[PDB]
Amino acid sequence: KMVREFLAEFMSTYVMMVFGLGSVAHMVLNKKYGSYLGVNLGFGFGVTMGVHVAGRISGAHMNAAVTFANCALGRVPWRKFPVYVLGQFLGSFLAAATIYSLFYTAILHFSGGQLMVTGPVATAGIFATYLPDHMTLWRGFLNEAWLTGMLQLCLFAITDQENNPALPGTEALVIGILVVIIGVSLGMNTGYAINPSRDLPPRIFTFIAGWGKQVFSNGENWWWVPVVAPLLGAYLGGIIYLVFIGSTI
Amino acid sequence: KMVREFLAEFMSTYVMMVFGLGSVAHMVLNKKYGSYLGVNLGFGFGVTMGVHVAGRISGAHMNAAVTFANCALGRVPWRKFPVYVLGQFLGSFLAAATIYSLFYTAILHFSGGQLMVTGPVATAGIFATYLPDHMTLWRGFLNEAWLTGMLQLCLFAITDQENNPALPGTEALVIGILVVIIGVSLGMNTGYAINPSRDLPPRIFTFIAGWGKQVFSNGENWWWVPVVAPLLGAYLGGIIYLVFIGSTI
Amino acid sequence: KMVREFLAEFMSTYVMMVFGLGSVAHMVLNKKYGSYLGVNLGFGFGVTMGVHVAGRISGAHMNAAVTFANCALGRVPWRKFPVYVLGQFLGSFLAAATIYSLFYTAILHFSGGQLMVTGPVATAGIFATYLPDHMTLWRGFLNEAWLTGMLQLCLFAITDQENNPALPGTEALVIGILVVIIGVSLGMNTGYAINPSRDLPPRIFTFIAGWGKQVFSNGENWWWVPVVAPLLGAYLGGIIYLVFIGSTI
Amino acid sequence: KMVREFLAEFMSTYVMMVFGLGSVAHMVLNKKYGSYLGVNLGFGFGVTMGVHVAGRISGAHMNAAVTFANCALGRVPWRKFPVYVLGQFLGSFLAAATIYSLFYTAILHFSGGQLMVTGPVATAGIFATYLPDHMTLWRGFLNEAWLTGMLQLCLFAITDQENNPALPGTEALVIGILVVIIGVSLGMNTGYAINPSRDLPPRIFTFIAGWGKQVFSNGENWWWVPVVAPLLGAYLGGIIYLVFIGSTI
Repeated sequence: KMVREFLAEFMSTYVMMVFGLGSVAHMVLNKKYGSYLGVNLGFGFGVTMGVHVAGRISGAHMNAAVTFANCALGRVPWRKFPVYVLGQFLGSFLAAATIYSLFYTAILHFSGGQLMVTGPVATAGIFATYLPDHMTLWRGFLNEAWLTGMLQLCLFAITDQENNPALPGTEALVIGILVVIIGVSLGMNTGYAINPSRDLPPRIFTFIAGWGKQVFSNGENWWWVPVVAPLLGAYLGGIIYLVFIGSTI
Repeated sequence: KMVREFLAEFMSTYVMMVFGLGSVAHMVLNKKYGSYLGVNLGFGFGVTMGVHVAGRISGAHMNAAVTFANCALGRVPWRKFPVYVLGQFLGSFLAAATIYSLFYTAILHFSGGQLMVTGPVATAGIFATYLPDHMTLWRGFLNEAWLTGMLQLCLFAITDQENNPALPGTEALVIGILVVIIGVSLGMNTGYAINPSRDLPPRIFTFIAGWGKQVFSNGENWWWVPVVAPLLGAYLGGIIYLVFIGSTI
Repeated sequence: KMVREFLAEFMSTYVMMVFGLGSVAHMVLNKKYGSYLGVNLGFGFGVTMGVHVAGRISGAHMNAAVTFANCALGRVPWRKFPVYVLGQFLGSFLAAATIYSLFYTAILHFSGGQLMVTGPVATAGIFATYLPDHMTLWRGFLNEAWLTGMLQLCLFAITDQENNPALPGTEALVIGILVVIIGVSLGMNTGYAINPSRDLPPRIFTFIAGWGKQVFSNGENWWWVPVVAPLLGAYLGGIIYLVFIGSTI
Repeated sequence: KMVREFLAEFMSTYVMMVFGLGSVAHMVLNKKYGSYLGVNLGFGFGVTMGVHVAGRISGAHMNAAVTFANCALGRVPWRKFPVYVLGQFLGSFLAAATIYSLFYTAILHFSGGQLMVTGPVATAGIFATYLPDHMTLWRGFLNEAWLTGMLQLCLFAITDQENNPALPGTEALVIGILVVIIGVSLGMNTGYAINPSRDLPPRIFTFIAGWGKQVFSNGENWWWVPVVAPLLGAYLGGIIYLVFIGSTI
């Protein structure tokens, strides 16, 4: 049943965003002591609930890039890939809407205090990822592909039962721990936008909620690299597994 | 027998408060370096000990709402729901008393130094949850309903053995990290008062311990929303499971 | 084989102290950002390695109080109890000696800078536990018995295989998590001196390393309550298990 | 085959550096709020991903000393030890290069702002470990030998299936938390340079990247003690197991 699979992908990427976008909205509009580790450990734990909640029906894709890499390297149906990508896009667009509906007055009061009419530099940083001042567009690629490819290589190493002792239940906890490490050690280079649907659907909402063109560009065009560099990174990560380790098991 | 269930619900909600109220009492009266994540991670870990201790004989109903939603969607005995709720109330009222008996002089010295005669503004924040300055009564509902409904939806997804990775033992640990995420990403909006018995029984004690009406109102009528918003949130979260995922298993 | 059991109890309480005493020496003599959670999470993780390392031969007692409670409530040989208590006393006295041998110059330079001739108020706080200014001797009892009794009731609930799904390997990780919660929510009341041998053997060393009478008294006599209140608390915690929950499984 | 083992030791020590060097590079060039625990917890979690990824074909020898001690006490092929060590060196030299390629402009802007021409005093602290101002060369030995010997003694106790609770899958996670404890309780004494290949291959890169002699000496001759003290510590830790516990199983 497909609408069985789609429905979980809507909700499970939601849990990811509300738990991932909630913790950063808490950071900029709620004066919370959130350190780099406190946003990664909560995001990685949140993506683990997304694995736990929606494991049975989908396999917990929650990523347009791990779905495109499971088709090219994991014999997942190509008939399922478009229906999947449109569901965890819509599930993240609605995720941002509810976290802004619950923080509604935290925006108008933080912006009112700091006299931010255009928040496309700090406040929108909550919904989706944005580059640091000290790098540029082609550097985000190298950063997003090299990390999404490392996610794909553990996501295959944890689900690989022909590898070190299989983790019956601890699989989803370490997949979180993994992104915790990628967000803690490289999250400040691009925001660890591992997922094209973790970053674009919130942008199209933030576009709606009064941020405009700058939600896509982010000063210097930035919406391309969250959508294409992860898809170009998860494939590089999937091939290097089946060749460098999978051909060795 | 039933007096087994009640006795554990008394003790198991106790473990929650003393571990949860202890960690925040440490914040205002013991000059501890405690972040939002360190109080959520300690509360969620504490609720996990509450699952572990009193799971085999109770099912770990540490929530007047998780009991009311397991009765409406989990065929729990309706004869057991009132007796269940009175043990987890009395177990939390006694929980606050022991943590106030152990911190007794930390109150009288903190207030004596800061000339706090009426502490229903900061210090009672220890026992139960209180709204932030920037929102109001109808705002707690959206926050408490939308989050208790996210709790109920994992608490069902974690105990769902027809969802792919079965968690033999990691169930109670992942329920903890879940509230760690809800307290870290939305805990400053209402205090994540997910349980009507996590918030009312400590208030009736703080009422006794010299805080007065303001323990119930907290500036504005804040004792209603912990008691009614979780119950209306756990039902929405329980129906949203069996409809959006359960009809998807 | 007994010297088989003793040898592990020497070493496994060592691992506890070096990992537990190391993190606090790092706090006072090495200017490390250690928050209340960073000392509890590292101690609880350290006591978990102590369970992991020395599980097979002893059962990971590491506590003169859990050994005296396993004899009265767990049919452990009374012939083994004295040989056990003298080993994880000596194992903690040597543990403090090596952590002071590695931090040797961090004492003489911190004391040299802060002109501390007598360090029995802050510096010795690293080796063993010491009361806060705002409570007294009879209050430490209530604090140490009520917490050591909560340790004993989880340590029995995690090893109880007739309770919720047994934790094959995750047992030792949650025993740490438990003390993490007791040190995070009540560690500032007495130092969570759960173990009589975690606190006395380091004192007899600190007595040696140039701290004198004040290592035992701590301003106001303090060495009695770490040694007797845990033994009086682990028994209260062991009886309440087999009666309030064990008689219900 | 052997070229399977080498290839994974290249990649698996890479994962360690990029996750370990990334998290501390974030500290000096990215103005991140990073505590001692947040860098140890991220390094130890990263070393756990190194165990998980390359366990089935290597056994996860991510340490020139853990290989040399598994050969002397674990009947590992002596023919495999040199080829093993050259892959985990080259894999760490390339690891630093990719984390310096991703942080490239964060160096030139941090040094340009702080007028750091020679950064072998703070910034190279990113790639490899460096002594603190308050100790000297013979002090690193006691610290590096006593800790690498504690690592080797758990790494054997975790993989010891004749020790009570067998950890099917939790093995790699608990090895991580162990170094989290060693980096949190003794990491400021030497940088917990437990692996000769965690500390030398990044230096030879930092030598290349414009840091010069001072990457090897670090004020005083500090490149020797990461290479020789771990090897002398892992042997003491391996013998202390099979003698104090292994003859106790």
